[PDB]
Amino acid sequence: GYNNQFSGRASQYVAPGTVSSMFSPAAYLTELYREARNLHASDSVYYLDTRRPDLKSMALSQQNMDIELSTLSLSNELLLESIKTE
Amino acid sequence: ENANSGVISRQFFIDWDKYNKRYSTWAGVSQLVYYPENYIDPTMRIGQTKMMDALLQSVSQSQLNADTVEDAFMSYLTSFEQVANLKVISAYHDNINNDQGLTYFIGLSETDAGEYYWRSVDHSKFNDGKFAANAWSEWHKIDCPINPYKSTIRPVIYKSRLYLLWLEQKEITKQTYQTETDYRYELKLAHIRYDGTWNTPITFDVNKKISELKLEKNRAPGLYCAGYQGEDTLLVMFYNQQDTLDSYKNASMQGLYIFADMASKDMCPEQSNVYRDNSYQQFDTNNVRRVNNRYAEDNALTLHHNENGAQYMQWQSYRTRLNTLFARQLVARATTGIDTILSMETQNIQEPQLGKGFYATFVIPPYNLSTHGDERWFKLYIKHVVDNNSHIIYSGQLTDTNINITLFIPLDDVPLNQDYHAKVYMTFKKSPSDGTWWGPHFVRDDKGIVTINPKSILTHFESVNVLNNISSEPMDFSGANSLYFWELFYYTPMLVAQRLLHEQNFDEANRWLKYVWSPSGYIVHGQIQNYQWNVRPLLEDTSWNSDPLDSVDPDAVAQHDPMHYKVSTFMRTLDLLIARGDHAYRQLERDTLNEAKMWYMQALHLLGDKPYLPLSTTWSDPRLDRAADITTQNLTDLFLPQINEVMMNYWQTLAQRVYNLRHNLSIDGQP
Amino acid sequence: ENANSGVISRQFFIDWDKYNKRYSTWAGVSQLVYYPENYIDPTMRIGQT
Amino acid sequence: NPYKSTIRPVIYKSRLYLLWLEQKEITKQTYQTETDYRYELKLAHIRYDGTWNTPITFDVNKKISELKLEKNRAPGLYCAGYQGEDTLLVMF
Amino acid sequence: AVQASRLAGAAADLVPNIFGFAGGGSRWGAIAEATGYVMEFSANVMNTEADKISQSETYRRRRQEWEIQRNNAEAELKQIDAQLKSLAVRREAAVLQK
Amino acid sequence: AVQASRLAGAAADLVPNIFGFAGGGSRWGAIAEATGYVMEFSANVMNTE
Repeated sequence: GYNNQFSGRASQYVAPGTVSSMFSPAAYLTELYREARNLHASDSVYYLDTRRPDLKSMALSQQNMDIELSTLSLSNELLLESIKTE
Repeated sequence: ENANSGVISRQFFIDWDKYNKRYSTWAGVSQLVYYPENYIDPTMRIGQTKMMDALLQSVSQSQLNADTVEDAFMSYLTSFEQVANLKVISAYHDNINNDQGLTYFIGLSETDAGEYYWRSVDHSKFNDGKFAANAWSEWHKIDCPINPYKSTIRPVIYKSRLYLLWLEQKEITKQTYQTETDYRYELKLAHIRYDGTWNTPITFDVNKKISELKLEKNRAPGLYCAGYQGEDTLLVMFYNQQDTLDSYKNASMQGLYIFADMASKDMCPEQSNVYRDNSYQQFDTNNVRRVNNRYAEDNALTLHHNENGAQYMQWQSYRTRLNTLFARQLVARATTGIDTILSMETQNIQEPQLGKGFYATFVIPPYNLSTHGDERWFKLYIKHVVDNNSHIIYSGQLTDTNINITLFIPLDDVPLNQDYHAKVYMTFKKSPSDGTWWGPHFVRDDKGIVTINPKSILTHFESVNVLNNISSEPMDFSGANSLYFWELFYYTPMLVAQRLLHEQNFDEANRWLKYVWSPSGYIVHGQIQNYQWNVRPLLEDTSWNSDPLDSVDPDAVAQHDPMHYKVSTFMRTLDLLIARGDHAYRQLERDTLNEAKMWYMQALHLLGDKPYLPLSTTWSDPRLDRAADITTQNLTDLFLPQINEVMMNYWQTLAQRVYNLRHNLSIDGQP
Repeated sequence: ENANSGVISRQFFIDWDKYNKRYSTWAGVSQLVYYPENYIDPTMRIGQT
Repeated sequence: NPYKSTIRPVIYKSRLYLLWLEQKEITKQTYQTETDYRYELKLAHIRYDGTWNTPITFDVNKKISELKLEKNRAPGLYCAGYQGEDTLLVMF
Repeated sequence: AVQASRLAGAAADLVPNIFGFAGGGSRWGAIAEATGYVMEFSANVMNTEADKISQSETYRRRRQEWEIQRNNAEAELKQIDAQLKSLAVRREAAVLQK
Repeated sequence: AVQASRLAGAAADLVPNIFGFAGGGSRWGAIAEATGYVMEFSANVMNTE
């Protein structure tokens, strides 16, 4: 069959579209963030960690990939928590 | 305001605009690197040979029949044979030092008004004693007219552009009233243009300079061509032929200067003496033809034409085949047609050996950490009693199994030691240092039989055997002609099968695709054959490399690891079976739907058991802050590889199609 | 697991994939051998001069 | 363009080859002007597509001049392919 | 075949053809003429070949347009039968009105 | 390529080719013939394009 001829390149595959796969959009977020987190010095006001602190604590989960919430609620949640924090 | 200029210079942001800015492009690039078989299309390929481009457009039409495709293949084979029989004349080495640079070859086809082809090879890509297959370039036809005297043509590189000098000779008459004859000689220079056409040859009068050379009758003057470092001048020198370099030390060097505008000047004798005493090692004696370097102010590369017909280049222990006598042996196989050309016993046609030497088989001991160490690398080194440095001849990783390695071991022309003629020794992480007797020493007698010196110690070889009865080796799918051999044995059947699929000539497509691989097996002379795949490099490469090639071309990466080509053929067999089932299913009568079912069931057991994939695993929903550091330890460190989405799709469509055949729907699922 | 290699070498299983696997192809081959006049088309012929 | 229809096929390495003798006419000075001939054996072979390769000239003037031919007589040309060794035997 | 023929004639032409007190007569340009003839013939053969391919693609596009037409005719045929079914009812209701 | 080929043949043709008591033999028209061949070929290539 296929498996006993062409298995062996990897010890554990995963399903198409799951979060844990290296082509998932989570993997693209992580890979992009690794390079992006350094474009400015820490002290600059344009530093990403300063500009969007919650993004750095974002969980990578199937939950955050599947649930299609409204964006405007997320913009309200972000401005609101910044105001209550300040 | 100001991004960190160091961070922007990273490769990730140079590739930004092309691949990484859009998620879909990034995913496509990453799968095209990791899963080449999805994006391999036999119709178009980078680096396609000109005769395969003749083939594709010749076979591209609405109606394909057995005779049409057979004739298209016989015309392809004619082109291939013509480009394989040609022999090299001369070469030039582009760089002052032999380690780097390029080497340009000139080759003549066996025809009366000869056609001349130029080929280039790369020394940088050469390593571990074997030229990489991609280093070699395909032959290119030379368009300008060439009519040299005694095949006195010599390429040269000037200002990084290719130039050709060849000496033409013509015959003219003298009055003495008795009538008499004599010759005149015209050196001609041409060069290539950016579009690969050739500029018109410019004549240079050399009659004085040749007449100063008291040539023997029907002897070609020694012509030396070299491009000067720094000054943009072509050095062209004429020298009298001599049997030894020791004689060139005082040869009366004729020559002339040639400048970028193709003006010329003569040499002063004083300049010629200097250019001589520097370059004389490069002069081709009557016995052997040397390769020129760029001029300078550890033997040269060399071309030997062996008596058995092997042409081989030499510059160290290293020897390399240039031409292949495959096409001259193929005619017997071709007399019985296509089914015999492609067969496995064509691919084992023998190549004559190159140079003087012997064959030896080395059996590599198993992995054994106490005699091995942690690093699994090992290197085979040769040494010759010239007592130069050693040279690497093979490099590999120690397996737990043995490895059987059969090597051609060069032997020098002259036995500069009486007790042994070569030393081979085995080096590895645990014991990288060599020992005086700690490898097989080989010696040859007068009758030419090679034997292992009993004084030598074989303890860390599992076995060494000398195959004294063997004077040939298998056709080489990694040598110079590797591109043409992959062009014929594998690409051509797959291209033909692909074209026949679109024309719905399934019966002819099945046999054409069956040439490369057949699950039923192969029968020869009335006996069933053990092998399953008809192509030797697919049969021999049985598992992927420890790492792939990182390259955004699917075909070079599949060429580096031909286990991928096996999947591409498998997937084209499934494409054929599904299309045949759909075609039968299009007729809704009772009998035909049972043919549709047996076609789908046939592809079903080939695919086999659909893999089960545990829905949740070790992956733990980490913080993005953590995944960034886990991945940046210098993504597979934390993200797992997915199963090929196309192979998954074959199981989805086959199961749904059989579901309709079982439930009496149609193919669009309507009752 | 293992078919008899002698039986597979028979001509009937060499012709399998081309003619004998489908009943319609087998019937067509057998009539084309036994009744040539049906399949003789003057327009095209093998070995045409 | 053979002399006196001196053409003879031969098989070599299972491929078809043709030998034919061409003859040409050339002039000699003796200041009286005189004539004599020269002979050029030519070999061609077929390709896989049924086209014919270009004929390759072989100089036979010595070998024919050793044969004291009668005037306007075609030399006996014998062509045969050797078993084992891949050589064309060409004999006059 | 034409490439081999022109190369053979070119090579056979460079030998001299007049003898005695006058010599030579070999046309020096024959190799360049043969390369010109074969390279200008090449353009014509590529035009013929490209025209064979373009004719083939034409016949294929025409056949696909006959699928669009045949499917349109079949759909119109299929809807007429249902029109007849509706009229068969409408007639049953008119008999019932009687 | 054809333009270079025809110019090269024309230039190589003007040298004399018979010698001894008879001289010359160089066809004087070769340059005009080459300009004619390349300029009539040009029309065909523009039609193809």
